[PDB]
Amino acid sequence: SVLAAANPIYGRYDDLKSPGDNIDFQTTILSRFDMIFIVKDDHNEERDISIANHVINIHTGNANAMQNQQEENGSEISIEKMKRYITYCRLKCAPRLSPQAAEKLSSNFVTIRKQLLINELESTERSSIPITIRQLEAIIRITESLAKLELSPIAQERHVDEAIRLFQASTMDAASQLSEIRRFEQELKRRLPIGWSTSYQTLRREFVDTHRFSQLALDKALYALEKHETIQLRHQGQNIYRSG
Amino acid sequence: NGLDTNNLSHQEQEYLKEYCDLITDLKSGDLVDIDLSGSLVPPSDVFIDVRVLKDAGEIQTEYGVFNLIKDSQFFVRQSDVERLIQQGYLQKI
Amino acid sequence: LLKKLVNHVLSSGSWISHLIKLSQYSNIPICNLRLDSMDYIIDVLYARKLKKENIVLWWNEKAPLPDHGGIQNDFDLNTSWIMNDSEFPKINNSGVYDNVVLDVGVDNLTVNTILTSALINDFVHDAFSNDALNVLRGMLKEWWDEALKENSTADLLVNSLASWVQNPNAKLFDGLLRYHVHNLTKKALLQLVNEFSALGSTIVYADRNQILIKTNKYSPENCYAYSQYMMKAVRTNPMFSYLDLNIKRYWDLLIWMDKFNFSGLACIEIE
Amino acid sequence: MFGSGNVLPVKIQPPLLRPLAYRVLSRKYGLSIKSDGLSALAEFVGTNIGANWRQGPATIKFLEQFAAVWKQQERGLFIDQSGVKEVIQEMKEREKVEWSHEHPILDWRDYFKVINASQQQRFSYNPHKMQFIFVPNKKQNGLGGIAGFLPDIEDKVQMFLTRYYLTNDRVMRNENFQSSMSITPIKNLLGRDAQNFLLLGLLNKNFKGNWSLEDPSGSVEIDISQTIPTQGHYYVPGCMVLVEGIYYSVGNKFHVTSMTLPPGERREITLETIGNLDLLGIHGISNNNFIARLDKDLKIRLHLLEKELTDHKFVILGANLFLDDLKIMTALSKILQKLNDDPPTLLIWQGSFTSVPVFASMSSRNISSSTQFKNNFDALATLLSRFDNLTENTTMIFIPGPNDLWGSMVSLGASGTLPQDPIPSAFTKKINKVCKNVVWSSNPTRIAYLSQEIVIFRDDLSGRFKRHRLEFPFNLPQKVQETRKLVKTILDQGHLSPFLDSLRPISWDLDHTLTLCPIPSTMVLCDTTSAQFDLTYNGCKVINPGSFIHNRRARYMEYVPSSKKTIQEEIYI
Repeated sequence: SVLAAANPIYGRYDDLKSPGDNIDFQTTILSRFDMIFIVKDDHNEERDISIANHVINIHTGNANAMQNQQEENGSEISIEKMKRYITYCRLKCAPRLSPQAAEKLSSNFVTIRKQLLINELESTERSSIPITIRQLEAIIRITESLAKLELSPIAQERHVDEAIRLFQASTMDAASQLSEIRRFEQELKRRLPIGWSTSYQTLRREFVDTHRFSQLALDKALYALEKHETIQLRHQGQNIYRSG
Repeated sequence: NGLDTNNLSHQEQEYLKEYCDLITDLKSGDLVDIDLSGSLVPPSDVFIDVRVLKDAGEIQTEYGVFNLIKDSQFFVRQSDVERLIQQGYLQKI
Repeated sequence: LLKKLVNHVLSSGSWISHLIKLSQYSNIPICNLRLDSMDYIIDVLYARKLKKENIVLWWNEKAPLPDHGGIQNDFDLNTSWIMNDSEFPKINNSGVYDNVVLDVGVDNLTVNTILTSALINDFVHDAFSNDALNVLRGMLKEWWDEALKENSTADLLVNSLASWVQNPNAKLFDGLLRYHVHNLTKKALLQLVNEFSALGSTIVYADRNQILIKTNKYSPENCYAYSQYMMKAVRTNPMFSYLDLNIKRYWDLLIWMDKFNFSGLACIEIE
Repeated sequence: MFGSGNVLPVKIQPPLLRPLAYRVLSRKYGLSIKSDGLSALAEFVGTNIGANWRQGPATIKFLEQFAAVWKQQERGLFIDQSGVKEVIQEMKEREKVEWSHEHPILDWRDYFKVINASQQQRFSYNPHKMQFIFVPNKKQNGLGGIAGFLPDIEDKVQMFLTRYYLTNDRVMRNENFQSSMSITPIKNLLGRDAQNFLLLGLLNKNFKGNWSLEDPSGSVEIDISQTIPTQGHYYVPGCMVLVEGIYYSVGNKFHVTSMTLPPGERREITLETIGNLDLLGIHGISNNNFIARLDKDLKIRLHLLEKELTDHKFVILGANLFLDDLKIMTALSKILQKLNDDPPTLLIWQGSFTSVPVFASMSSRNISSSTQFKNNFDALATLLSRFDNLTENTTMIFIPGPNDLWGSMVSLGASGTLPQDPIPSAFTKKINKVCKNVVWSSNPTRIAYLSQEIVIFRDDLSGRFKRHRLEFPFNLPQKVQETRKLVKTILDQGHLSPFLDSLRPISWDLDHTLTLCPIPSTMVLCDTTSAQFDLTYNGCKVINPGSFIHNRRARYMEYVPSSKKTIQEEIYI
């Protein structure tokens, strides 16, 4: 089992830069890898202060006290016990899949491949992070390992949704990284004022059925105004509200 | 139970309940000096040291009144606290 | 209590004459109008102009909710958001200030906001009907023009419209109307901040009445004419021509946290 | 009751009861005895026997009966003084039944109870455990600010999936799907091009504005061009419907051939599926380790004594009665005089008690609207002081209307949170100084009258159902037809108000009250937008008075539960 660590080709992973430029790996080696965990630094003040306090407690020696107390609490186990448990779980349990789990697994795989269509539509170039049938085998192996934690010979659906959550957190999160945009932004900032809301059906009938723009331009630019935090979404995603 | 309801069926629940009424009917009437749901271990040690696991308040026994202060030691007969050992509130030898 | 009885007995006549003067302009019967609640005459004169302009009333008597075709009393997150949220965003800037910090009282802020709605804007689901607001804007222009002829009835209407809008007891309390006025009041206050900042004056605190600003001067004896020039220049502005801005206090050296925590040195009048 | 004891009681002590404590029940039956329970047992043996407690076999037989009764309930391995009190009260009831068996000649107040929406026990379904599981109430746990009106943030997520798996169980239990087709989860549909499938889906309008079906595995867009709906039903967003049709993979759409609701199941079928759980808690209360079981012989005995008591009547007024109107006041005085001729068992009073919503006004000189509410309740207490028979012999139940003080303070008379809390106690204290037994309950009210479970609900159902009904391109008295459509829709959902959260919100912690997975024997929907009716369907009785006034007439009901019969009586005002 291979565990590799890497940096991008550029010095740090840049969200402004395209994901193709950061990765000069071939698509073969990412097809062979099962969790492609792309990690970033968002510089959140809560996260910075929490990591600062944690590393301070590590350096002062108080983390030795907290882990020694939490081992006797019973929520953590040491290196030797976990090592022997790894050996016992590999030497005792090798699970199969329930028939109801296969429907969820195949359905999630065709769902994320249909999402890969949407991911590779507008960019028009091939993505550097591919989702293939070997990734379905990867999610199968994640489900069987999740059954192998508790010596369960049957990988039930409860393990299946956690496997789907892990794959969405790693690989789907990694893979998700002209006049229409500016003209939409000007028309929508003039169209609805500050502090008023508009339903999505109104924008669909007046900006797609009018063929003012495309539907993909609308779907991209609503997200673009969402991340700018001047226009947000409210009421179960059915209202577009200008925060101002 | 002589001396978790999710897994059983309703028919298994009524089977277990009516079997409980049968085994509490067995020790009544005749065979009453013994207890049928009692300990199957022989009483080879008439007196034992007993340690309290959990706090269970003030209880009574045959002719005296016992306490269940957590982590305390009794030097008492096996038959007086044998049922309480079976409940698990007392546990030693 | 006997003093109160004699006071009402000897003060009934001026109240009766004020009912006659109210009924002369209001075109309402003297028995049917409520003097004690000024919103009734506002509602009926408003609804008269609505019916003149061929648009359906939402006149509802025994509920603060409007009619809206009888499909009211159904929950919606839109009407709950625009009817629940009442919050005025204060602009607070803490610190110590050595400039001559000016206190201006803003009066008729709601009236100057709703009257100049055609100048602030220079299919929406949460928007009030535009033609009814044009009706109200023209009606308030008529009321303000009649108020300059010292009609005390029209003065009472233009001073009571701001309480009529906020009141659910009135017949035409529409949450979309109140949210329209409140959002426009936010926009007008932010534009007043931008207009005071365009004259080289940074605000300290902004509210519905009290606004504290920081000037460029150091002493009020050099700052009085500049303050008069600033307030006449903002009275010159087309978006703010019905705003009663009056100076309340001159602050020389000020410490600011919020309106409830301030200390410093001040003078009311320059001498 | 008990057998008569000739000699006077004495206060015997836990000393000298020591041989007569551990041998008789703690060894013969295996029940540990605490000190307070032993003291209560000594007191009760003293009061039962007197001086012959040392040589009396009745003490030994009563302790054997005590151990036996503690073995049928199994409320604990120990013996509690409060537990001794409950067993003693149940024994008093038990030997009252046995004395009635000895000479054919209980009380209805011993078993009748009122349950608000806040007091109802919580149940949740789990298809990983494949059955129900009870949740203890968190109102006692934690701070009262945390406990009251602050549900957990996951419960909004869990609410509609809990309703989904309940509906899935109720449709899987029916004979039609144990036959015709089978239900496929929605997430499996995308990929199956041009194949016929039958679904159960939460009907929804998505962000795009199109119609969609949703399950915990996902959602799909549908179109309703080719539907042939089942006549006799109502379809609103928020319905969980059975949808038969063909999926197409071209535009990710589902073409629906036919749509219907899942078929209902009777009450006794639901109770035998669950295994006779005492959901209301007619016998004790359900704990974490042990769940409370409704006894079959107890249910048969309550049904027998329910059939014995035939003179009990339930007088139901028409809803939406305004305390500020003088004509309503006069009509209420006349109909309460007619009820003063013969006092009933319960007088459930309901409706919007004031005509205008109570809001924070800006008239400080005048009395406030809440002060008007308090004065109206004081005038109601003044009228109730004139009639001694109702305040002496008849308990009353108060159901909030849509326009009452407590819920519509911020809703301003509109639709608000669905479990509307009872009227505040500080605003109506004089009523509590007039009535002997008055219960102010929530808007969904679950009253247990002997073996009968009754649900009281006040909501304008038919207007919202007609306003947001599903309109179709392809699509006998009228009031009766709409009545059957409403009752069949409400009973087929197994829910009081099957609308979406945008249409009418539900407070998250208390949805099991509004969930009607146990179908009650008789419930009273109170809908002023619909006419008065009385029907039975699927072993349930649904009755409705509507408004209080209908063309100068005050309308009320006399419902007897013994023969399950309602007489509709109007009073010409």
